[PDB]
Amino acid sequence: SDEVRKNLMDMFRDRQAFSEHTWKMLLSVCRSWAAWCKLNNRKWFPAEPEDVRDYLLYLQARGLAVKTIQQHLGQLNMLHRRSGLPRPSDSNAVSLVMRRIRKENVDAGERAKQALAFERTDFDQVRSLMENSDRCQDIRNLAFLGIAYNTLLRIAEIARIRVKDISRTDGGRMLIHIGRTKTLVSTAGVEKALSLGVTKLVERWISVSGVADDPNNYLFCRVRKNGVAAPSATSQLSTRALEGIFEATHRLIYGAKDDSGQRYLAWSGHSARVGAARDMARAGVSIPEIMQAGGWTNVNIVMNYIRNLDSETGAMVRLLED
Amino acid sequence: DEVRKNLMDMFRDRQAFSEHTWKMLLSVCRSWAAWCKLNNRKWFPAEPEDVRDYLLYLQARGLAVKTIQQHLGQLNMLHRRSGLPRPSDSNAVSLVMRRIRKENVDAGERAKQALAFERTDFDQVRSLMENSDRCQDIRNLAFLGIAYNTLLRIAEIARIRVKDISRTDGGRMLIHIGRTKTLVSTAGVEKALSLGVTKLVERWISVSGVADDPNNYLFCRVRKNGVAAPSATSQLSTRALEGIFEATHRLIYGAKDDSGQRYLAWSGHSARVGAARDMARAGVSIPEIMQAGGWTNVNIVMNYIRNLDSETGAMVRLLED
Amino acid sequence: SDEVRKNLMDMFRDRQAFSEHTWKMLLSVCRSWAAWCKLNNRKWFPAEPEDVRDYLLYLQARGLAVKTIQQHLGQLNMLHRRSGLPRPSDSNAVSLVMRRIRKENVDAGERAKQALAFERTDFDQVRSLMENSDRCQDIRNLAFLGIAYNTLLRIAEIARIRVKDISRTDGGRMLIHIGRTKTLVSTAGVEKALSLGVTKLVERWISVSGVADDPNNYLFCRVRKNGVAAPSATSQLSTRALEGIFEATHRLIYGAKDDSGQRYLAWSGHSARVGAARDMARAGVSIPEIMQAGGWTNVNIVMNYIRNLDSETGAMVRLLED
Amino acid sequence: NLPALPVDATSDEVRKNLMDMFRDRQAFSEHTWKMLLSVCRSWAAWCKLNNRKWFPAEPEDVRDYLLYLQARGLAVKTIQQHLGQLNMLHRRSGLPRPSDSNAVSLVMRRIRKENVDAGERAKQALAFERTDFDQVRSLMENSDRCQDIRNLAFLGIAYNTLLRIAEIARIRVKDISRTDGGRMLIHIGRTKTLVSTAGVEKALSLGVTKLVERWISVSGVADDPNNYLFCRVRKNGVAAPSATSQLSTRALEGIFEATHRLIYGAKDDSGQRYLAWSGHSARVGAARDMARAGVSIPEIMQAGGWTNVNIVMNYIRNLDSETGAMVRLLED
DNA sequence: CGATAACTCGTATAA
DNA sequence: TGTATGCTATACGAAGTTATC
DNA sequence: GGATAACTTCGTATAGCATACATTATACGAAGTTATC
DNA sequence: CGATAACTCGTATAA
DNA sequence: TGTATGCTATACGAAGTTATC
DNA sequence: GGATAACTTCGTATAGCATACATTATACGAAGTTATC
Ligand SMILES: [Mg+2]
Ligand SMILES: [Mg+2]
Ligand SMILES: [Mg+2]
Ligand SMILES: [Mg+2]
Ligand SMILES: [Mg+2]
Ligand SMILES: [Mg+2]
Ligand SMILES: [Mg+2]
Repeated sequence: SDEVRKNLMDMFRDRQAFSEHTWKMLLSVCRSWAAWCKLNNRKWFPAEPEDVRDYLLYLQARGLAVKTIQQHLGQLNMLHRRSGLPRPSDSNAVSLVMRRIRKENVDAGERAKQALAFERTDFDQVRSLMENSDRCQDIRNLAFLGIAYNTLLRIAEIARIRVKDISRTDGGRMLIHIGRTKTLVSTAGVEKALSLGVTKLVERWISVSGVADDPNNYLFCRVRKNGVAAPSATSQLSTRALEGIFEATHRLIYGAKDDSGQRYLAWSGHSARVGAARDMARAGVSIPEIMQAGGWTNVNIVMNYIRNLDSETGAMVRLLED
Repeated sequence: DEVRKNLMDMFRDRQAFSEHTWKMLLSVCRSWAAWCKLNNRKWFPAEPEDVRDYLLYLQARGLAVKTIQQHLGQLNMLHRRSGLPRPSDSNAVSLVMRRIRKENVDAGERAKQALAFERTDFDQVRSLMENSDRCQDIRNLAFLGIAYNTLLRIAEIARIRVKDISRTDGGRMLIHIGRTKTLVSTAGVEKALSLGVTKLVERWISVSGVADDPNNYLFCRVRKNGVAAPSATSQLSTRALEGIFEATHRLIYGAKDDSGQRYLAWSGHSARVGAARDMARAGVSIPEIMQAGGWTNVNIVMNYIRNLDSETGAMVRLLED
Repeated sequence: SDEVRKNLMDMFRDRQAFSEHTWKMLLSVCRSWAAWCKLNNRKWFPAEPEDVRDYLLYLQARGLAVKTIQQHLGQLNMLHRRSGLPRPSDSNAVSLVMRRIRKENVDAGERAKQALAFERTDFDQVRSLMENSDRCQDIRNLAFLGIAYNTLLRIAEIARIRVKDISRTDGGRMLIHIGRTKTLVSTAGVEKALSLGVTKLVERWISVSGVADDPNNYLFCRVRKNGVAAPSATSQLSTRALEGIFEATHRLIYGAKDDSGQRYLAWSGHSARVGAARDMARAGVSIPEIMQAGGWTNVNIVMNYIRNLDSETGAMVRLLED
Repeated sequence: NLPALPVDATSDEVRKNLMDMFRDRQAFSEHTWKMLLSVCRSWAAWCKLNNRKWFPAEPEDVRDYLLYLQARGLAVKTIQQHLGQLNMLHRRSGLPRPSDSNAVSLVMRRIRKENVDAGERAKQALAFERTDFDQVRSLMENSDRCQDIRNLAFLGIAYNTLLRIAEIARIRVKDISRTDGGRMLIHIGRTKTLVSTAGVEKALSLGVTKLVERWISVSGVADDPNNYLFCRVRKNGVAAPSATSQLSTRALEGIFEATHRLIYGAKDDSGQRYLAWSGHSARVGAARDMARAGVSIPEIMQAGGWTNVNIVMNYIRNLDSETGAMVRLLED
């Protein structure tokens, strides 16, 4: 069609309207839908309802996670709607098998995993264990954790903090100003305040590294084997790295992780996030207050992030034991 | 013509719904059809004008609002899954439905909920049944101890099975809740019996000896003698477990009226409702509660504790200062 | 047209799918529109932009309130859309004129009046002054006024309260149950609980009048010259009545409604709502707690119910004088 | 008024509609027409300079144009303003609007993102809090210059009532009444909305009254009740009452600028906005003072006329009373 | 009986 | 009274006015 | 005549909000209507 | 001059 | 990462069952 | 033999609760890169 090739053409020219992470996944599900589609002798676009339904099932057979099967059907979907042609999920065949796959796989004993938690308990420990270090590497990481725990920001949002983004409350606490996050991109921003405790842990790392040199510097940066922080203002620390700072401080206190190859065996990016999220509910904070700390818009999600207490647990058990 | 194809695919993957949905899908299609041949109307495809006369009918028969909607609901799905117009996209249907809802709620119809099986009740049922011996009066006190200690649905309480059970060095059981019923389980992946409730559950495990095979289901049938008949193929039915509540409630307040009101005696939910209500009384924050049960909206939990003294209101607090 | 005679029919057919006063007012408008339409030689249906406009213009001349003209324009649009036609407020002309008529009025001086407040301080007065009487109607009127300011319910709702609707908390506080209000209609409904002191003034009138001999008995009912009750289950006390009860009680203390033809010169239906709303505001109750105490689902209405403290006022004044 | 809805360009009924919108012009705010005209004017010149057709607008061009503004360095709220007016021009004349088409829509979304990442961020008024009133008051309360007396009256009334500046330049004497307590009370007719969410009267404190009464008896504005409360004052320190001409908003914004220039000195040399008090400084200030002294968000919002928490919060966001919950936990 | 306390209708305006 | 982005103010540098130094 | 305090007007850049939609309630003086007195 | 500390990319899966 | 509404699950009188009493 | 106790299985009437839609982000092992030891 003329129109379909213009709609598509329109999109690529403004591809940056979408998240780079969206492109990465569109191209991956695309080349993966193309491969199969070829080694089966089928047309890959516009996608025929029946052929996709098949594909989805091959993905079930491959033993892939539900949510991965989704994302695939999902990117095939955007690719179309954006082209202005009806989507695969617009046919009963795709629409249903998808639910089936979501049903079958659920009972086979499959649910969604979620990051190991990094709670206050753990903060106090790691803090007191590296509180007294004098090394740049440590001084930093003990500041990256306090922020992550206190502000509940995602790791990417943190890699982005620039020094000119920090200001102070009158009483002393710090204030980071966050602009773009996973679900809000505006000029009004939002101010996430650290505490007095963490404020000092950032402060120590600020001087000990020297980044307050150019306000346009990113607050966090590399520290090479020689122990010297190498500030910058064009390249930020990869998320892969902050992810690393987690794994490490757990391969510190508890060393070597399993040979299971299972996911979330040690701390990762979301840990502090789900961590504080727990400690709050447990401390009895209101629903709205938890929503602000997290940056969530509805009970629906806050509610998700809770899997809660276990050992003796809490709630009922604490109630039964008079 | 084409619809017949949609219909076959609609079936090819019948797996896409709960066995429990199909039941009502047929149960209603059955009823709709019955009404059609008796008044002279084609039951499929449905024509608004007709559906409307049918809906206004279920009102007369006295069926409650929330039901008329399940009828209408089901009808819709039947047409949508077939390239066809639902009946609710028609101007006449949606028009009467509003008529009916306002007419019924106005005529004084009301929605009810389970009778609450609070702690006060678990304590009074623990006594007279505590020092029993009968291989049943044991299984019953253990099932109840669980229903209140986990706000697990009666259906999940069936599927539980030995393997699933394990222990915490605290000395309290901890039922692994494998095979949830939602991809993202807002309820845990591990419920944990208290201290007493554990002990009470152990008793029934030895006596019944479901223990042997781990695939066996924790609870089971118990014949007129007083002996457990373990098994790992058939689970102790939903109906069964409901009755267990029905009994205990008959054993303390006699039997039901002559009337037909529902919730005249504890049923499956009784457990949760009580649990909820009590945590409220204590001081547990709504999120903790919402989580302990496994809830996601919040109205439903407020629905339960709406009549406590704490959740009275702000004007009250203002008048009593 | 042919269809339009159907749509209009279906409509009149299940006319019970709309409120009483919706239809009441719909006709009343077509009866003003049809009028002006005859005497001016203009078709009345389908209404032509210009015509509607000339009319909306007329009403502004006849001195009507913005809010009123808006009702006329509104009813006119329901009839057209509900019958399958484009709305007259769909034409660049009707809408711009409607927007103009407001702007001009507001910019002149017009503003929207609101019920005279019946604060917590008006309760206490009306109480020690009727608290001791033994009359059959002074006992009623004081419960109503109690349930009114205490529950915030709208009079039409109050009228509908049947005895089988009341239940009790263990603390012993009546707890009325409403199911149909201006904003929502369902089987779930909400449960307004009364204070202790006020649940008492009800436990009274229930007895003294004994409307409690048949459940399906409206908690509130007429009194007669002789001071005798008069229960029912097929006749609710008139809303027009409850509006009276307020005036009366206002007379009782402030004399006679001065003659100025103006509205809100003495207590009326909403006087309890605006009242309570304002007291809570002052007292310092939160937004989500006020919203709930009045059946509102959004900050922008609670806010709409306030035109706070006069004279020495509050806030800024209190703030500067301290 | 408009650019030049063409002899052959404005084709058909876009002429009908357009005529209509102009017939009922009083339907939009004066300040709205000002922008609409200003945007067409501005789009029109880029179209001449760049050789494009100015109306109806073609997407591919509106897009090239929005990417231009971005480059000129304009802000995102400014670019949406341009797109917005252009949209009305079209919709209010019958044609299908820009950003009703894939290209404009997408570009716009892209412009927004890019800009935020370059860390562009909104500024708000510099607060005129209560400790500023006090400092500014302990200084000009000893002056007898008639100007000063006027200004101090204004600053007082401004902080005390949280009224917009345009709203103040309309308060006319006949509007000032008295309270049994001896403190003025300003009725505020000619409000801003059918439903005046802020009130129908504002009461001045006892002290802010002493401050306004001394301007009233030195200017002589009482001579004619219809007179505006505030007015000019010339080279010679002499008042000049009127009932037809109100003081401009520009001038009130000037009283704020100068009152800041007085205490803190000449203004910094960059071109940044909000480097000295402006018309919103008091509303913003008062908002913070109320928060700091424990006042319910409803009570605050009504004091200002706000109706959307999202705003009065953007003022008191960096207060300590709002540091959040995770800070309360971490802090034993 | 007729005079009265105590209570359906249309238009205007707020929720 | 609840659900849908689009109108409507202020910011401020600079140029144009008008009565007093 | 000029120079100049103190404005008013302008025009473009940006912050701050406010209403259309689609019903559903109340306000209130006037008739109309029961059972008491 | 290696050896080593400390940091792109493709698929899978959560938010 | 959020939610109106479209699927899921319990309620329960009553009929079949299958081992004990 | 005949009468339960204790259950399964039904069908319809009602409560309860959670998803499709459209992006945007994190998990993590392997491979690559650059100062420094
Ligand atoms: Mg999907
Ligand atoms: Mg302007
Ligand atoms: Mg200051
Ligand atoms: Mg000045
Ligand atoms: Mg300053
Ligand atoms: Mg000058
Ligand atoms: Mg994949």
